[PDB]
This record gives sequence, structure tokens and C-alpha cells, in this order.
Amino acid sequence: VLARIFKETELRKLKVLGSGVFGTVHKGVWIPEGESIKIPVCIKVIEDKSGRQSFQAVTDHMLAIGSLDHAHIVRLLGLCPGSSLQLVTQYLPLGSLLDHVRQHRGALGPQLLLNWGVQIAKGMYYLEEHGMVHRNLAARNVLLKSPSQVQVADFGVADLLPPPIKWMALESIHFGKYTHQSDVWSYGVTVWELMTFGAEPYAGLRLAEVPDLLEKGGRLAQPQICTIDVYMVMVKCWMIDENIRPTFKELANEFTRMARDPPRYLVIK
Amino acid sequence: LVEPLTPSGEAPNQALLRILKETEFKKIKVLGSGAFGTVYKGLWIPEGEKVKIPVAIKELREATSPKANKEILDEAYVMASVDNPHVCRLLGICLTSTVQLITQLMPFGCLLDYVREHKDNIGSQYLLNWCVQIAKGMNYLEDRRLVHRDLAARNVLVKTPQHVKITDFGLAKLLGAEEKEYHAVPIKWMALESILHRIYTHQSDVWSYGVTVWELMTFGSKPYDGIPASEISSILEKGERLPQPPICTIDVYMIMRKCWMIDADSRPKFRELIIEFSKMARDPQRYLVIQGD
Ligand SMILES: Nc1ncnc2c1ncn2[C@@H]1O[C@H](COP(=O)(O)OP(=O)(O)NP(=O)(O)O)[C@@H](O)[C@H]1O
Ligand SMILES: Nc1ncnc2c1ncn2[C@@H]1O[C@H](COP(=O)(O)OP(=O)(O)O)[C@@H](O)[C@H]1O
Ligand SMILES: [Mg+2]
Ligand SMILES: [Mg+2]
Repeated sequence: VLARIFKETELRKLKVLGSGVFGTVHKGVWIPEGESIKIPVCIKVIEDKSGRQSFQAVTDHMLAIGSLDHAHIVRLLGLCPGSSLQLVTQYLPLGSLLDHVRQHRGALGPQLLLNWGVQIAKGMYYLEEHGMVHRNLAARNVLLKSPSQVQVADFGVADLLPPPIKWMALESIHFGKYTHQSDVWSYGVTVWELMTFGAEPYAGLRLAEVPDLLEKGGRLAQPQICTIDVYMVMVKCWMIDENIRPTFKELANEFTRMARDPPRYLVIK
Repeated sequence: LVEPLTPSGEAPNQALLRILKETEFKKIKVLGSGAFGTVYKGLWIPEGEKVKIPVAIKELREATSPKANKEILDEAYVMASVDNPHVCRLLGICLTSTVQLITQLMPFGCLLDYVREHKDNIGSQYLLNWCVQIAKGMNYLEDRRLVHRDLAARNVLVKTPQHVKITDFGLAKLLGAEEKEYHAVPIKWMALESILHRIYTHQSDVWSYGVTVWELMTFGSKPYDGIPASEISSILEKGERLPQPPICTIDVYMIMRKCWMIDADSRPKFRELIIEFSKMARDPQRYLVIQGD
């Protein structure tokens, strides 16, 4: 849980995995300068949009991100400063949880779904207890470490760029205000994705009408497999007033109680 | 790695909690005033579909803690869970600044109001039928293990003079298979143990049922009137109860008095009440002396 720094010659990008809202993720290799070994890693490239040119030096948000370590988050192996910031992590071949639940769907156990809820909650709780706000939590940003364990990824990235709509809270859309509460909102949307086996939030709508719907009292509909008990949680996550929303501790706990008896809270066959 | 399981063979609650946007329903007028919030009469048009639906819209005053709107959300939970002809149903909620429950409108509204305004067209068989329907509703509530901690004439709505339903659920709590009692205010409707030890059971709602029937038989009189909320425990402890209503025979007042026994197990069951009042309802002028019929 200490931040390691790389030189630009130590890293080599082999293939583009894909791009998102912030940076571009490459499947690459790490070759320490002394050696000829190639170690498979994941190199995310973020372009410096500061204008002050300050990804040339390791900042303190960088050291903050480079610090964090937990059983259910994606740990940052290292970083490489310069024109473009390079975030180096482990290559998780199993891919994102989104694709996973989209591919296996109901074939996955309800126990697995609930437990994954618990794990994601634990990761976000860790991040919250160390002052880290995610600002981009989604089903795509939760990767599979093990077939039975998941880790939260892409945390802290948003605060590296100068000042995703379907996972953002209302205050975030309206005023660009980001807190752990907004992360709770996004968590709600993520679990919704999970329990619907990877559905698109607000599918029929366009990006323009999502905040409208939210301000009028509309939410994402109850998932077919979700008991009212599990949907109530997501509903309380999508509250307009921040201080009403659950804490990550409470979420982890209630999902733990639910995980202690899966068929009572999820109906799948 | 994974959470260890220990299963309790109870059934999954698959109640559907539908959510509506504010623009789907209109507010016409006010039905109820209070500190809790406001109850509106209005129209709900589901978009797509043809119909416009008369509805009641209950809207809430913002949260105190993480707990204050827990209240309204548990209320919505309960109202979405129940399904019975004599307890009516949540149609959906609007999650805005202020949470809004949306139920089916009951044209004639409060039953207390009804027995107060129509004093001299209320015949034996309507009163007795009302008692039967309320008993049925409470029986359904008991058989799904939730206790209505606030049963009273105020909280019974009138769909039609023939047909009444039960509603509040603001204080209602769901007992586990585990539990038998609930440990926690309407003083003059609660059982003695509820005042002394804050204990609530299905047998407390029987006391509340007795007081309710007393309200109906007195055409909407106020229980223990002139006697403040403090004190009442003493009164009940001496053995004093509500007086015998003028229209009631010794048998009906027998049932009422039996509902107000100290020993909670001595009190009748809602089953028994359904049977008894249904039996009385087939010869109503025998058990109630009212001059209109
Ligand atoms: N550690 C990793 N191992 C394997 N694939 C990864 C890893 N991290 C990211 N990816 C993949 O990188 C691709 C695109 O990266 P990225 O753009 O950061 O994610 P994203 O899906 O667009 N979500 P966003 O944070 O909005 O950008 C996705 O297909 C991910 O599966
Ligand atoms: N669905 C409804 N139809 C007609 N009147 C209603 C309805 N819901 C509430 N009311 C009015 O509100 C009062 C009771 O509502 P209730 O939900 O018990 O309020 P609270 O419990 O918040 O005091 C009654 O006087 C009744 O006239
Ligand atoms: Mg990502
Ligand atoms: Mg009331």
C-alpha cells in the first residue's frame, strides 16, 4: 500500500483493450531496466488536460491512489509520469462483471449475486474510510479477480482531469458535486445492472431525459428476480437527499444478512 | 470467501413496488390535515393506457435522520406486501424531494366521519357487516404476521357503505417466525401492557378492535372523553372500562368487555370475532336495538 514509480522505458503497450470516458486502456508488458523479463500488465493512459503540464511529476492525488490496498479493489501496481499519465495494474483475464453477468445470466447462483453485492460494498467502504471518492462506479468497472471474487476498479481517476450520466446522482449532474453519497447512488445503479444480468439503465430513453425523469420521481424499474426487500435498498440509494441514502457499511451489512439466505431474496431458475 | 448460509424457510416477498413520475398524476383537493404531511384527492393517468384513476396521494415532511423516512418506506413496504378485499393496496410511490404514496381513492373516506354524519340511517346490518369486514382484514394481517399498532375508526376507509377497508400501516411492524411480541402514541386505543411495558402483539390489536367497535356502536363517540391521556392505566387497573353503548345488547358488550381483558390470552382471536359477528349479522335486529329499522 505504498506507491511505486515507473520509468517510461519500463513499460510497453502491446494491444489496445478499449477506451472510455477518461483514458485508454492497453494490454501491455513491464520490463524492468535491469532485466529482459516481460511481465503482463494493464496500462491505462490518461492525457494531461491540465495545461499546467503537471503529470510530469507525481502529485498527491496520485500518491493517494497509489496508496490504497484492499481485498476487493484493484490495487495500483505502479504509475509512470510524463506527458501522459500511465496507471499500471494487474491484468485480470476474466474481464468485467458486466460482461460476466451478461454472458452467464441466471446460470450464476443467487448466492454469488448477493455475495458480489457484499464485496463491492466492502471495497467502496474501504475507499470511503480512506477518503477516496470513486466518481465512476459501474458494472463495467468491477473486474473479476476470481470466479467468486470481484474488485472495484478505476477509482480516483476522475479527479485527475479538469472538471457516465446514467450512473451519476442528481447533484452530480446538476452541480458537478461529487461525494461518497453519489457513489452510493452509482452503487445502486450498479447492483441494478447486476440483478438484471447486465441491462442498459434507462434503455429506451436518451441521455437528455434521464435527469428529468429523476427529478419527476421516476427511477429504474424493479428487476424481475428482485424481491421487494432487495429493490428497497436500491430505491433508498436513489434518494434525492444525500443524508437519507445508506452508508457503505449499512449496505455491506444488509447484503450480508441477505447473503446468509439467498433464495429468500432472489428468485431465479 | 463466500458468506456461510443458514436458511430460514420463509417465502420470498415478491411484491411489486411500482414507481410513478409526478407528471402521471394530478392533485385536485385536500382530504387530510396533519403534522405528518398531507393527504390529497387527485387523478392518476397511467401513460399509454386508457383510464384515469381516482387516487389518494400522501406526501411527507423531509427526513430527520436516516430513520424518519425509513418510516414512510416501511409503510410503503407493508402496503405493497398486503393483498386483501378488506385491506387496500399501494398503487405506487413517487420518489421526489418528498416521498408520495399513491393509493386507490375511497369516495366516502373515513368511517368515523361516516358514522358521525349518517347517524340515523345506520341500521343494524350495516354496523355488523362493518365489524365482520374489519375482523376479516385484521385476520389477514395476523396471518401474514404483521401487527397493526394503530387500529381505530379513523383508520378505516369506506369504499362503499357495504364495503370498508383498513389503512394506516405507519406504525405497523412485521413479526418474524422467531418472534411473538413486539417491543416499542394512541393511549385510549392501546392495551394495558402496551402502556405499561410497550408490548405489542396480535392480542393488543384485539383490544384496539374492541375500542373500534365501541366507536362504531356509539356512532363516533370519543373513548374515555373528559379523561386525559396520562391517568388511564390506573383506570384500567381498577377494572373500569368503556361504558355499554345504548344500542348494544349484553352479548355484544360481552364481546367488547372480553376484548379488554388484562390477560392477553383471555382475549378473543380475530377468527372467533369473524365467526361471532358473522353469526350476529344474520339476525341483526336481535343484537342491536336501533329505532330506524
Ligand atoms: N485490469 C484489467 N484487466 C483486463 N481488462 C481491463 C482491466 N482494466 C480495464 N480493462 C478493460 O479495459 C477496457 C476499456 O477500459 P476503460 O475505458 O477504462 O473502461 P470502461 O469500460 O470504458 N469504463 P470507464 O471508466 O467509463 O472508461 C474494458 O473492456 C475493460 O474490460
Ligand atoms: N385512499 C384514501 N381515500 C380516501 N381518503 C383517504 C385515503 N387515504 C387517506 N385518506 C384520508 O386520510 C385520513 C386517514 O389517512 P391515514 O393514511 O390514516 O393518515 P395518517 O395515518 O397519516 O394520519 C382519513 O380521514 C381519510 O379521509
Ligand atoms: Mg474503466
Ligand atoms: Mg391516522
